[PDB]
Amino acid sequence: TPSQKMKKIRAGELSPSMQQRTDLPAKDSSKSELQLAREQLHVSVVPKSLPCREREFENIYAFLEGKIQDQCGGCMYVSGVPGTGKTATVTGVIRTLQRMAKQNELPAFEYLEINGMRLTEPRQAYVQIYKQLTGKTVSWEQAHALLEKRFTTPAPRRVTTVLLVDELDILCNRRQDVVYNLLDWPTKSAAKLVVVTIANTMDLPERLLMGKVTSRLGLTRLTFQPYSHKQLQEIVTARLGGSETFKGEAVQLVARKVAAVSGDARRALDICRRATEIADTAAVKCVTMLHVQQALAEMIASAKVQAIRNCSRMEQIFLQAIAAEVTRTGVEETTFMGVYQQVETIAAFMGVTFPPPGRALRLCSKLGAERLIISEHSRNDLFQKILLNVSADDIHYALRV
Amino acid sequence: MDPTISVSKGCFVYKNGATRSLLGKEVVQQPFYEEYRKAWNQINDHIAD
Amino acid sequence: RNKYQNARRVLNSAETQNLPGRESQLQELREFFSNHLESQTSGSLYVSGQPGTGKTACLSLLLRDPDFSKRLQRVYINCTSIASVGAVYKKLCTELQLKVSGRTERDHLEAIQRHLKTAKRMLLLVLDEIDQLCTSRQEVLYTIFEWPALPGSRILLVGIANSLDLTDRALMRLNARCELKPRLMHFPPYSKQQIVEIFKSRLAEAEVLDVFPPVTLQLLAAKVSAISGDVRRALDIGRRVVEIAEQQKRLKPVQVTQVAAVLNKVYFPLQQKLMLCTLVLMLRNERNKDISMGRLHEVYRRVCAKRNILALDQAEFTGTVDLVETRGILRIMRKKEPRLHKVLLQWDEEEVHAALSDKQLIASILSDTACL
Amino acid sequence: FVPESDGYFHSAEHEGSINAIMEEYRSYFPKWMCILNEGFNILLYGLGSKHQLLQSFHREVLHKQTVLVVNGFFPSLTIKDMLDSITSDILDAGISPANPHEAVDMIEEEFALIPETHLFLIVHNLDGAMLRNVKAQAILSRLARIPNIHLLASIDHINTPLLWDQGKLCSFNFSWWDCTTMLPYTNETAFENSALSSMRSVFSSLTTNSRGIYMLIVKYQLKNKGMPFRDLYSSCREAFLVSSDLALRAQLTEFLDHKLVKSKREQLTIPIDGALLQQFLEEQE
DNA sequence: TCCAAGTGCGGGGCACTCGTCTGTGAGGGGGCT
DNA sequence: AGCCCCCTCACAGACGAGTGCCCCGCACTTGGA
Ligand SMILES: Nc1ncnc2c1ncn2[C@@H]1O[C@H](COP(=O)(O)OP(=O)(O)OP(=O)(O)O)[C@@H](O)[C@H]1O
Ligand SMILES: Nc1ncnc2c1ncn2[C@@H]1O[C@H](COP(=O)(O)OP(=O)(O)OP(=O)(O)O)[C@@H](O)[C@H]1O
Ligand SMILES: [Mg+2]
Ligand SMILES: [Mg+2]
Repeated sequence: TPSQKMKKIRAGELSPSMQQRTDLPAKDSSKSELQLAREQLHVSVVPKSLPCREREFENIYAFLEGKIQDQCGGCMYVSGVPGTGKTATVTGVIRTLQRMAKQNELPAFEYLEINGMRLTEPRQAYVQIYKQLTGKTVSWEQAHALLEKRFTTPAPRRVTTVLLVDELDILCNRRQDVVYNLLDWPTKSAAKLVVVTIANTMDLPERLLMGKVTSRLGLTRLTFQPYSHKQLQEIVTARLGGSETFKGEAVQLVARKVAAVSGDARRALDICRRATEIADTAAVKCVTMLHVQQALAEMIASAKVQAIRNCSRMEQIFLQAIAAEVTRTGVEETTFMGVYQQVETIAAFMGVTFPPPGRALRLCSKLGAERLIISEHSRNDLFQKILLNVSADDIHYALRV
Repeated sequence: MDPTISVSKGCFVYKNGATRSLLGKEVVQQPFYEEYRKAWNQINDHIAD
Repeated sequence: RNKYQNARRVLNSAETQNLPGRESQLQELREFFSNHLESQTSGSLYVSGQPGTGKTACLSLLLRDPDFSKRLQRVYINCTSIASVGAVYKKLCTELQLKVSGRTERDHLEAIQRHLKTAKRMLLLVLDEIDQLCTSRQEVLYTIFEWPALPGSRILLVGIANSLDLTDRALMRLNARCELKPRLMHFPPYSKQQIVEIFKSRLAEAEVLDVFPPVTLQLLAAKVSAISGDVRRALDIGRRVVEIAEQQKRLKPVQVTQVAAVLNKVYFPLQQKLMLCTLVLMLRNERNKDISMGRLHEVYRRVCAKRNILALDQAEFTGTVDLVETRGILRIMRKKEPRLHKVLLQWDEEEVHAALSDKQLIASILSDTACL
Repeated sequence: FVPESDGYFHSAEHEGSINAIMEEYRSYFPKWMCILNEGFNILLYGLGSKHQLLQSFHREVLHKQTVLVVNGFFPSLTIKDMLDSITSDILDAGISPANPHEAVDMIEEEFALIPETHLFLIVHNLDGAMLRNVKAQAILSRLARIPNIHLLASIDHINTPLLWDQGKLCSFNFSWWDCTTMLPYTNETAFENSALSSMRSVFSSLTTNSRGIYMLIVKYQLKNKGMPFRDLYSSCREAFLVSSDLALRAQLTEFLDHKLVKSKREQLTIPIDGALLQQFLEEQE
């Protein structure tokens, strides 16, 4: 029935369960060593200690241990490009502090976590924090009133509550009241809140936050620099372990090619899994240089020349005429009329006759759906605008060679 | 300037028993009002017809 | 435990009792409240100042005095905690324990207007961050700032804000009546000696005077009061110096070098280097500053073809430019199609030359002008 | 009064007489009641401010009947406010619908059921700030057509009947009276519909780095008699005034918001002359 | 055992808002018979 | 000797994303029946 199900879901009294498999999952003994290297190279498996992220670990651990042992509250801002060990280091610090608070080495605390990119509006942050405090789902105004009753009023013995805020830039709106309320509660004396906000841009407090919000946010920042060529090899060689499945030059080429594009760790840990999946189909047990080069070609893909090679004849004539019209009239944004005139000239040259514009609009729509050109709606025929989305040298490389 | 004119409201309600002739007994019993009403009713019915 | 953690705990950037810098502004506020309690008339007040100068500290030190607590009924309302701009009246009833029929804001407004005429005590209303109450036509702010002109009322209200000219831009109609203009008060930014006195109060309150000699405090105040002037950043840097010196040294007092390092601290992949090189080349060798993503990609492809470097596709080039955008070097103006996004360099070329640190490469790209 | 076309093509005792004028206008009120009883409306078109005359007519005559005073000179009133007031505050029937003509149909349907409940409404400045569209005049003409609603109104502008067609002029059953007082427009002009000192006052509130940046802009403006962003950026980085680009951009954003710098794409011109800027520059020596 | 209407709250229609963009009417500047 | 013809520049209009606000449906629901 709807009524008791909603009243038991909103109160947090039934377990949100998920269905179970009929067949029991496979064994570790039934997995080969290449399969073991494929499961140990997953992005989901975080290690118990992160290689090449030690200085930031000691920085956040010293900050959070000071803020917990002082019982005062505060704010931190860490930032960096995606894939550089931010959330993993922060939850490793928090797991270390929880294990230290289990052994009576540290005063105990609560750990709340929210993510801005799983909230529908920022005010639902108030619904989620309270859901990690009691367990009951309420509206956002009642949850905000109860959080303001909890934090601003003194009530010993109050325990410290560390609030982690992932993806801060989604909680920023036109009014900026949610981020102001989150960064304002540590500034009170009765609330022992230690908030650590994680973001991608280094200049988030100056670009879009107001003056009082970047004044409350503080100046104890932290920056996670991207991975270099040497650390991104150490990550993969610590993931694989002592197995001889990956050669040294394979991991070196993977780290050198990934660390020159972005510095992401997820890119290397997915390229190595794709190389393992390639070497599984070659009936081998080792990952040589060839499988790594094939996986590098497949993952970092560039298929806007094969798409021009695999078009029809009239679409290649159409692309040649758009390139020739761009060459003739200088400016890149062309009209369909001059494109069709150069189509007629090129088709008179090659000998093959061209369809009327009632089919040339279909060719232009087919190139626009494939995103080889950028074109408008076809309701204004013979006057629609055409941008060339592929480079003018890609057409000459795809048709001459 | 006056307490009637404000800087927030634009309309002012003075509702006295509203639910969901302006002249009293002084003018209606006078003969000129009856002859005016009779002549106007006659002329209005004639033009409507 | 020791004195470093004691200084770190006693700075703490939170609410205090003794305000050694605001000695005349508090006297002015007390004289305002005494002259409006003595003659039993109503009046507005508008305090404004830069974030971090001590507005809420003064108006929370006054709201906890016992004589004003026994003479008037005080209400503090923060204007960022409300749901919408038109709902603040409802919060007034929650702050006054009134009885309304409910479920509409007009009955809340009439209940406040009935309570203001028949009150037994003078009502002080503090509205913090009143710039959240600004809207298009501003019926709520003009309704709130009109209650001193109400007949038989006794409400006096203080609005706290950051804008110097909020009441002259968004409250223009109140200039048309000399009774209704709120009296101004601008909290000035802190000087160097006032920040030094704030540090001398906060350190000698807990007898942690030995960790800070006056030379580092003079240098810290002379930088902070010149750059921004607020005391939140001053206390944050004064706490960060101790938080760095405790980890570095481990009593040893701090020197000028540590505070200088902290103040000058607070105040690349290959394809991203190549993208920055071609952008600096296109901004040198071309007058108009409209650079799209497709034109930059077509120059970058020729630059990579001359250097025998494997160029990227457009779909990866856009992600590369979006990852250089996070550092703050660029800014992307958004259009309908991803070929048309405008890339604006927001640094100087010497800053890019200092940041790249690849001088034999970046001097070779800018001399290779044949690709443009 | 007959205007000529040629001008378009070639291009104390005063108070006693004013009180006598006001008493002679106050003698008209039972005649106005007898005119308003017979279906007409009242329109005043004089020179002086007719606020006190309509207030005196409301006080001395209609001190018992239902009255909706509408300040049309208010610069931020809406038709939705007036129609919601008639719907919910007089008739007590909830809020009016958002489309206003359906609200006028609702008001007509609820006023057809209750005879001898006469609602008066006194529109000061029928041609006010937010009553100059044709839709508001159409709604007011539909409201004044009902045999229960009576209308008094003031007219001040000279181009007012340009937006009354014959339908809106036969709906408005006007009776044009000339109540020309000589009182000044003290209430209609006080609303929002009608430098150097601010520069000194804002400049006395800035910090020292903002003083250095603004004095650099003032020095460039008085030297070259608008400066680009890169010259100001180099002149501020040479004197250690800014840390990076976003600090100077936030300072210039605060300058644009406090109205001291005019930025046009990014040239920065201070919108004053050279003499006041020269005396302002020697004021800081 | 149920229930009539307040009511609390989410959702969609709408209206403003900031930025871009382009005609353009008349004030302004250069020549005229 | 006032007049004839281009320049141009901030209003007029559009427009387009886009974002917040207010009416409206609608289950809750509850003290009562
Ligand atoms: N130094 C490292 N050692 C081992 N594994 C790592 C390291 N850095 C990253 N990883 C792996 O890469 C993934 C990166 O996740 P991470 O927590 O860094 O995401 P994130 O940076 O928070 O993402 P976003 O910035 O988009 O929120 C983790 O699952 C982890 O397994
Ligand atoms: N004169 C002073 N002496 C000691 N401490 C001060 C003084 N002035 C301000 N502070 C400290 O600065 C902190 C912040 O000041 P406050 O919150 O009053 O600024 P604010 O004007 O409210 O900021 P915002 O405008 O951003 O709301 C307070 O916690 C207070 O401890
Ligand atoms: Mg994360
Ligand atoms: Mg404050």
